[PDB]
Parts: sequence; structure tokens; C-alpha cells
Amino acid sequence: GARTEEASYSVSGIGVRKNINTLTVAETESLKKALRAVQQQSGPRGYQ
Amino acid sequence: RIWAIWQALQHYRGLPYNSANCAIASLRKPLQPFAQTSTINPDHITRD
Repeated sequence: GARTEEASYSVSGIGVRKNINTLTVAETESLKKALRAVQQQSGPRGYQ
Repeated sequence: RIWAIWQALQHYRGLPYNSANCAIASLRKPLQPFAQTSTINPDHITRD
């Protein structure tokens, strides 16, 4: 299902919003850990 | 022509048409004996 049928390109957005099908395995866990490291912060940056 | 209309058929049905999926490792070796010096290969585009 998730295959884009033209997966030879794996460009990175940087502010760009892409669909879950275009989401790549290499950046998957990267985003996961990024949000993990962002959520628990405090202050104005604080997710809470 | 058969090859081309075949790829057209996969494109029409949505299947990727110009990407092999069983002999990827084998396809690493460039075509022979048509990758030699410019003396052997009079053409440049096939050489590259």
C-alpha cells in the first residue's frame, strides 16, 4: 500500500508537509525521536 | 515496440513500468562489449 510506485526519490521537505505514503523509513524514526525530544521540554518551547 | 507498448500497459493500469524487481544486483554490471574506448565505441551516448 504505502509504496509511492516511484520511490526512487526521497527528497526532504524542511517545512514542507507530505503524505504518509510519501513518508520514508529513514526519516520515520528521525521524526519520532525529534518529537520525543520536543514534547518533554518546558518553558515557551514547552509542549504542555 | 512490444516492449514499449508493454510499459504503456503497466502505466495505464498504474503499475510502475521502468523499474525491474528481481535482477537488481545482476543489472549492476554495465553492458558489454559496448563500454570500451572511443575507438571501439564510435558513439558517445551509449558509451556514457
